[PDB]
Amino acid sequence: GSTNTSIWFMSWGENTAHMIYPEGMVAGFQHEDLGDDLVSDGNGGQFRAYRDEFKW
Amino acid sequence: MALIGQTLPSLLDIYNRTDKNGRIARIVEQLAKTNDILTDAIYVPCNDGSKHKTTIRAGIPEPVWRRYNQGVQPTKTQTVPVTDTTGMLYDLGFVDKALADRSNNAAAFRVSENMGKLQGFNNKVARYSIYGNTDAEPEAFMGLAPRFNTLSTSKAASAENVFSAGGSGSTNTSIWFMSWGENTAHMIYPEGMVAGFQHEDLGDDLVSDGNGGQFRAYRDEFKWDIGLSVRDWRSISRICNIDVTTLTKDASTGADLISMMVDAYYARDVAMLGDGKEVIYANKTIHAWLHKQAMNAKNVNLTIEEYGGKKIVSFLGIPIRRVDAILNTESAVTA
Amino acid sequence: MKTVNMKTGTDSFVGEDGKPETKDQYPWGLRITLDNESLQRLGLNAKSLPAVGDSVSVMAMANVCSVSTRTTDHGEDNYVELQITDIGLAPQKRDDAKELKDAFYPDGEDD
Amino acid sequence: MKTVNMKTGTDSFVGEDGKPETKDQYPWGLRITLDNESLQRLGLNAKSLPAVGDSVSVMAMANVCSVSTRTTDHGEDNYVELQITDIGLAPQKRDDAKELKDAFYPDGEDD
Repeated sequence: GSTNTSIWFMSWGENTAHMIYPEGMVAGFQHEDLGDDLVSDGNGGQFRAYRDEFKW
Repeated sequence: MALIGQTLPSLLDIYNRTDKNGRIARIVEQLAKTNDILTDAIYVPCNDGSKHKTTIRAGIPEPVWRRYNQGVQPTKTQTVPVTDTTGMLYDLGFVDKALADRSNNAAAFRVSENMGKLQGFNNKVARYSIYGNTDAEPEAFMGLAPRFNTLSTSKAASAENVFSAGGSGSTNTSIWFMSWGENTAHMIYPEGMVAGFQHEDLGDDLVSDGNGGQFRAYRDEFKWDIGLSVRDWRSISRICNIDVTTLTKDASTGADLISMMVDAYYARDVAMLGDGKEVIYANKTIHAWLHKQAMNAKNVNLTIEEYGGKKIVSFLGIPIRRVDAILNTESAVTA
Repeated sequence: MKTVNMKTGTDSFVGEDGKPETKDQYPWGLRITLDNESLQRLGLNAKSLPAVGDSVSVMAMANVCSVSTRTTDHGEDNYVELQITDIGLAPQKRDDAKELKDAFYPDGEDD
Repeated sequence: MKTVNMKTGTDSFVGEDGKPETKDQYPWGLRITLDNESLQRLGLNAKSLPAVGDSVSVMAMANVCSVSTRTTDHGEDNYVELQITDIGLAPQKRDDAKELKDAFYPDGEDD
C-alpha cells in the first residue's frame, strides 16, 4: 500500500506555452439573452438570463 | 429521622465558616481546592435570535477540457447553512434570615457564598466546554471524534497519535490548540455570571406538596448563557498521545514522543485568513512534562547560565496557556 | 428547551403503546412557519414510528407520521397545520429496548 | 432545633435498633470542633446504648458508640474523626420498651 508521494523542484524560464493569444483565466464577458432548455430537445425555451464564461 | 441529603445551609456550614474572636469575615478569606482554567475567551451576539447561519461550501467542481466545439453545459456552485444552538444554566442559594443573623451580620456570609458559587460555576463551564453532546442539550464540542476521514471530515484538523488500546479505554489524555475569533455566541444579554442581583422575601419551603411551608429568607441566584461557534472546521488541533508508560519512557528517549507539537501547528493556512490570535492548551501534567523533556534536546538549546528554561510561553511563538482537561478518554486517531 | 411541552421518559419497554403522554399541548390554533425536534439515545432493533393527532381531549383524527430503523440518535423535523391538540408523539411498536424516549422543541442541529 | 438533621421519634421498640433513616447526611467531610446532642423522656426497662457509623452512601465501616443503663433523661457528647454518612444512632437492646429516642444539635444544659 505504498503510495509514497514525492517532491520536485525546477526553474522557471522553461516556460509555459500559450497559443498566440491571451493568457491565464481571462474573462470576464457577460452579454444577456435567452435559453435554451434541458436535453432532447428539450422544450420551447427563450428566457432572458445572465451569461458569462472563463477560459484558459 | 431527618430523611434527606440536606439542601440549604444547615448550621454545620455557619459553624464551620464560623466567627471567633469576633468577628466579621474569615482572614481574607478561606482558600484552596478548586483547579484553575483559562477562557478568557471572545464573545459575540449572533443574528438572529439564535442559530447564526453562515454557509461554507461543499466542493466546487468542475471544468472540463473543451474539444473545439461541443462539451460545455452550465456549471453551478452550491452551499449549505449551518450554525447551531445554545442554552442557559444557573443555580440559586437560600439562607434563613434568622440563622444568618445568629451570629450577627450576614453580609460577609453571602459574599462568601457568591465567591464560592463563582469558582464552582467556572469549573463546571470549562468541564462541559470540551465534552458532552448527547443529552438534554447545551451544547456541543467533541464533534471531531472519529479517527480517520471519509467517514467524516476530521483528518487534517486531528493530527493525532497512536497506541492506547481497542479493548481498554485506559488512559492517555489529550492536547488541543485552536484560534479565537471562531467565537462563542451568546443571546442578547451580558456575558457570563452577571450575578449580581438581590432578593429578600419568603419561602419557598417544604416540598411534596408540602403540607404547608412559609418562612422568610434572604436569597438570590447566578445565571449564565453561552454557546461556542465552529465557524470553520480547521485552525483546530487534536492529539491522542502517550500513555504514562511511554510518557515516563520519554524522559529524554525517543520511542513514543512529543513530535506532534509541531505537526499540528503546520496543519493550518489556506486561507481562510482569520483572524488575530492563537493559543495552545495543556492539562497541566503534560505541561511540566513537556518542559522537562524539551530541556534535554540533543539539538537546539545549549542555553547559558543557567537552566531550566523559564517556563514555555513561546513556540512559536503563539503564547500557550493552561486549562483543565483530564487524564482518561478514549482512542480515535490517525487511522 | 423546553418544559411545556413534554420530556422523556415515556418510555420504551419490551412492548409499548405510545399514545402517552403529557397534556397540556392545548386545543386552539393554526400554524405556518417554524421548528420542532425529537431524539434520544440507545435504540435496539428495527421497527419504530412516531405520529401526531388532534381533537379536543381525546379522539381520533388526522396524522403526519414518520418511520425510522435502529440507530443511536436521530430526528426528523417540524409539524404542519393541525386541528389542535397534538397528542403526538404516538410511538410503536415491537423490539425490546428499555432506552428512554424523546422530547421536542427548538433546535439546534449538528455543528 | 433543627430540621436537617435528626428528628424524634423512631421510636426504638422492643428488640430492634434505630439505624434508620436519615438519607443522607451527605458523603464528603470530616469533623473536629463543635457539639451535638441526644436524649428523650420515658423509658421502660434496663440497658440501652447508642452508636454511630459511616461509609460512602450506605454501609458499613468504623464506629464510636457508647454505653448507658436505665434512667429517664440523659446526654453525653461529641465525636472524633469520621469520613461521612453518620447512619447513627444505632441503639440497643433487650428488655421490653417501646418509646422515644433522641435528636441532635445545640445545647441544652440545665438550670
